[PDB]
Amino acid sequence: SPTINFINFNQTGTCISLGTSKGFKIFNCEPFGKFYSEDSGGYAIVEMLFSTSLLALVGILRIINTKKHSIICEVTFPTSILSVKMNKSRLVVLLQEQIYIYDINTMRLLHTIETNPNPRGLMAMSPSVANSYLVYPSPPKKNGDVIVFNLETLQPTMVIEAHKGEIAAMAISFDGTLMATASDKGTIIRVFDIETGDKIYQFRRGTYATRIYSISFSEDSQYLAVTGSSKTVHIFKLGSRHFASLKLPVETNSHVMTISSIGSPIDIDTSEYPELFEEPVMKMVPIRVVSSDGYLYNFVMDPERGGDCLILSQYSILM
Amino acid sequence: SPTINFINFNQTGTCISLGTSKGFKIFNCEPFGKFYSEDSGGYAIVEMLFSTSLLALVGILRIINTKKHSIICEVTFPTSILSVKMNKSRLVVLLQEQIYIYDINTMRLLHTIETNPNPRGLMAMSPSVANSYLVYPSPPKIKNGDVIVFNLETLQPTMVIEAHKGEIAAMAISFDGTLMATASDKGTIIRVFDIETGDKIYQFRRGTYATRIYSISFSEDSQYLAVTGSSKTVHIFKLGHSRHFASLKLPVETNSHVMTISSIGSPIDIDTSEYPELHEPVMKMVPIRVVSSDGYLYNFVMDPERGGDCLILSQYSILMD
Amino acid sequence: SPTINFINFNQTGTCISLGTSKGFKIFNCEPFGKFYSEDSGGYAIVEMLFSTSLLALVGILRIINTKKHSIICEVTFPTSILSVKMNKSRLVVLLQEQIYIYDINTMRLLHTIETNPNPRGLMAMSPSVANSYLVYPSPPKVIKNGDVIVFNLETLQPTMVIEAHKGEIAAMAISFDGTLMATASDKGTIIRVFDIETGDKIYQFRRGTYATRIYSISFSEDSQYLAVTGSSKTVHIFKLGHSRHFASLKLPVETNSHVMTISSIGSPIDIDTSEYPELHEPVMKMVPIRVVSSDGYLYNFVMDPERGGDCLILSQYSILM
Amino acid sequence: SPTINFINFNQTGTCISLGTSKGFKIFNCEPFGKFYSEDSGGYAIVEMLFSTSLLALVGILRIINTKKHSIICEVTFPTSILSVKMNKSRLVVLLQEQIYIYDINTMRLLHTIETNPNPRGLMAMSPSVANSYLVYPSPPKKNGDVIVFNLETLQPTMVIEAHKGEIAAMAISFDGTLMATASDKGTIIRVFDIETGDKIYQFRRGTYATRIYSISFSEDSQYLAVTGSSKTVHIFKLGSRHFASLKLPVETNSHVMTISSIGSPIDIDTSEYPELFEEPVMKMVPIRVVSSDGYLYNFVMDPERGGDCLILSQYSILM
Repeated sequence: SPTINFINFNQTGTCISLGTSKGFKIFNCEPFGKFYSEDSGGYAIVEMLFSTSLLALVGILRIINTKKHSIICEVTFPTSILSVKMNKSRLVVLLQEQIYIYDINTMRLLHTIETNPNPRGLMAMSPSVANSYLVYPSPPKKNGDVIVFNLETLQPTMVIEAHKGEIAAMAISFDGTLMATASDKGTIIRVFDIETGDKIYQFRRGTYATRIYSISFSEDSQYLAVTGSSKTVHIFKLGSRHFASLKLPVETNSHVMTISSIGSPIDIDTSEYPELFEEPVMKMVPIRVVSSDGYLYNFVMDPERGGDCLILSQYSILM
Repeated sequence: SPTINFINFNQTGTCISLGTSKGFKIFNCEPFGKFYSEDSGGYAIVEMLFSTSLLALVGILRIINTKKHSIICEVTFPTSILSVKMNKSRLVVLLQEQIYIYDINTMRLLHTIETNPNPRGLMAMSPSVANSYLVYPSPPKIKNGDVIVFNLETLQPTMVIEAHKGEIAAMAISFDGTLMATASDKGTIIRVFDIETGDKIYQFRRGTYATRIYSISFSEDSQYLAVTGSSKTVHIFKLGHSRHFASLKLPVETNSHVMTISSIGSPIDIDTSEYPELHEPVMKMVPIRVVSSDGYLYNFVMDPERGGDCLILSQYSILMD
Repeated sequence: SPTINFINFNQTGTCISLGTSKGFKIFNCEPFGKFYSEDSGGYAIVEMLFSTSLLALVGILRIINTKKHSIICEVTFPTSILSVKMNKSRLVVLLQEQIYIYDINTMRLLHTIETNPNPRGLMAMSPSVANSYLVYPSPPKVIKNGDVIVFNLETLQPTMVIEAHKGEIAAMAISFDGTLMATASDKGTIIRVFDIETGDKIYQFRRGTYATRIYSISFSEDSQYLAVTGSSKTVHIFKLGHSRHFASLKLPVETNSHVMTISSIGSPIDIDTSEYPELHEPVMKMVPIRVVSSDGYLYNFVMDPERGGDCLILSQYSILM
Repeated sequence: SPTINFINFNQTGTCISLGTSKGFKIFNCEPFGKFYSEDSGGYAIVEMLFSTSLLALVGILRIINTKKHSIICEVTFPTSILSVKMNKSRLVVLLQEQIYIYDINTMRLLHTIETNPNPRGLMAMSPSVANSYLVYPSPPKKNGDVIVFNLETLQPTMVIEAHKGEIAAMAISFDGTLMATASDKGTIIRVFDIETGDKIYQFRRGTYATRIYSISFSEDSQYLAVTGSSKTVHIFKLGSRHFASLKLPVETNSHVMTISSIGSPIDIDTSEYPELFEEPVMKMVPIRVVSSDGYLYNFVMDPERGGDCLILSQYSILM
């Protein structure tokens, strides 16, 4: 079982992108299966578009098409690549102190932003081309300043004073309307309107010092998912206190990094699961949590009650 | 330590077959020892009969007699072999969409079944010639968990079992060919059907959340049924008649990403003086042997009355020695 | 992931110093962060004062101010340095057979002590100027092997000789105010704490069940608890509010057993029981414990001062990442 | 902590030779301390004489002197070296199908024995020059036949039908008078007299299938210790049922191979250990068990009561 180096969903949360020290793999979420794999070598970042057989490979930057098994182009950077995100219009590569913006169609360079250092490789992109924005932190060389950069016209739009301390995680909704950020102490969540900059929502989490790792919106932006180092995942409703919580089984490895993504509500069959969770079918919002130890976890929450969420399944990546 | 690709007991559970990336090995169970080995190359499938020095080897089909060190015959197929099972009467080869049946004696081809694709290479075959039966899944081209009961003696299907709503994940047949147990890909419900009539006899619930199942195996006396899954835990269901009767927990050090196959042996006498079971000097303990894909063997004991969590006595290594 | 050769807290326990084979790093504890780092070379001793941007760096002795990025001084020694400690008044450098004491401000040499060889580089420094004491072991030169010398840094004259243990001393620790001293023999079975001004042994603790090595000892800020870590991969807490260890810290099973582990005890803080099912008032004070190991991980625990017992683990970071 | 590859006592049981994937180490037993170490490379076989600064090095054969830091000689063999043993007069190298015998002084080759294949690299050699005997199994090409070879005159002396099954472990006492064997069943231990060949003692062990790994004689030959895969070590008295037993603590790793060596009886201080085992001092026979995980253990047995033995210390090798 080779060690993995990168794990991430796609822009819709219906796939798993995973790259090991020996190769990379592409999974699925509801009809679980191994769509693709190559045992080429160590891969540090494997990012995928909205399916469409498009991938970006970063060695432990190359763009490949898995259907045609060809290589579109290769680009080098003076420093190590820290993060890559994509939408249907723009390609952005983030480095230690520079942000590169590319046209996803032509591959031509469009603009380069000189930013203050980002050791954590933090950026967030709106995946919809209707409101194509880019947000990145602006530390002073006034700590949690986030630069709302408009990729459509290649000009910044406004600067938001998000938090007094360092920003830990940022995410943009699917429609590109809202932005959410979390401070380095990981106790307060702030959600901003990217158009005006007003603070709309504030959430409490992490009663003790548990750092926040990842934040993700649902497809309809109804729910917000935050994963930290406490092996517990909180759910906040964008309709204060958390709405629902996820408790991973204790037997799991604790030396893991966990991300999450919330999908559209689906129907689950009671007869399939006799012991737990026992109306043949109920509407339950699916939550998918993948950890670096190589396991995909599926949880479901009742849209009215909330509370601690059951685990329907636990599948094994890398096998 | 070479990577191993295949582990299977014999049809009686008294031997161990195994295949590495460099060759294959054959062990024994009660007087543990390495009967045979061969450093040829990558072996994917190593199947053995009831001892008798007959082997089937599939590289990563050739049948070899190990006592004579000779080759009986070699059979080629258009596609890769996914499973091979034997009894003392018939030889069965499964491809992803085709099933081949051979006579073990004369080795002439007897039948061929064109089946819907089986990417998992699932099968269950009765090892006794008195009740020689073959069962394989029949997915459509909700009618997903249909299993075809095929009689090997006359080479004709007998009945169609509407086993499960979803795809079948694992299937096994008792030693006498009387019963069959299947499980869906969710691994939450274990069902047992009588192959003679087709009526469902037993239905067991396994675990709480849906997790993958690796293999199912009956006892030699058909008293208990063993299931192994991704939970790093092995459950035992008592068929003397729901919830599992007794469960097997591997040591916490064991890697969780390991394939595990198990087998249940006949009850034998153990000394309670040496082992503080927590007392008569000796009581009959049912032995269970569990081998993992990392290369270790585990010996447990089960109390037919008490059941519960089973104590572990010893542990070996199958790689090296 | 480069190998790390040295980890220690500051004299207050709110910071982290660390030395790799490629450089050194400085962290923080409550609002966790990386204050400083340089990829200069191999570092074996990285000791810091009470913040104040003052460091002692020994290659695999140089005093560097991290805020100014300048060099206060550079001093050489005939042999390799084994330990360095500071308070806001004095600086101590220990070689295998010699002890050098420097004034922290003027940096001129004040005293030199010729001691019997200490290959283990063991000392203990009181961080308060009111009770500035240094203690070092004095074994006979080749039963009375565990003799330790209580040395006063203020007047540069020894005060008394303590017959600590029968065997060689393995670890020493002085409380924040310089009132108490704790010692550990090479067998690690008995922990003894002495009152430095009077010399009487106040408390005696039994550690574990069998003899095993001890890595380090450290007091709490308020001298309420004493923390010892040993090769059994278990950390014990002894309550000095007054035998058997009061509370025990069990690291996760997946952790390597061959890890140097140092710990520290912080002041009690308010934690929300709604988030953490301790097993209930919304908030209760729980003493936080930070345990950093040589593999490069930090572990946060909480102890209930009344209940004590086995401690729950809240979170785990990863130093060097 | 680099993985170790080889553990062995010296011919007297007062020293520890250990080989890592990075180098080799030489420990001591009663004043436990690190005598020597070298970070040269992987070593698979490290054998030491009765102190005397003599070592045998086999790569993962070189004879080196640790005090002079020089090499005595280097000899190669057609096949991989399986085992090496020494006394004060002879040097023995065993391959799969051959046994090489050397004069430890002149380094000249003396004799070569053609044997049936021994994949386990099994032997037993008498450490005393007065009765210098060598034994090695002789399987057919009648399974447990062992050839008693006289190293003094370089001629075999007698053949004993030890066991009906394959031989698993052999050991010879310090004075070279007695011999011990164990079959692959691990249930029967038989002790032979080399002079005559008669079966002297027979001991019962291993009620279930636990293979026997190593057998060792005490210095006075009063006790015989056998170690298996069951995490338990039994003690037999050469004055049926085992005399005493060693139970390692449960928290230890189970993927361990333990060897043992019983030393001369010594006195222990009861005051040093208040928490366990509570006369100021009493005579107790020390037993040393080192495992492949890197831990050394010291047990003590009361020569009259026997029974389960207490554990005094657990020191961490390799650290």
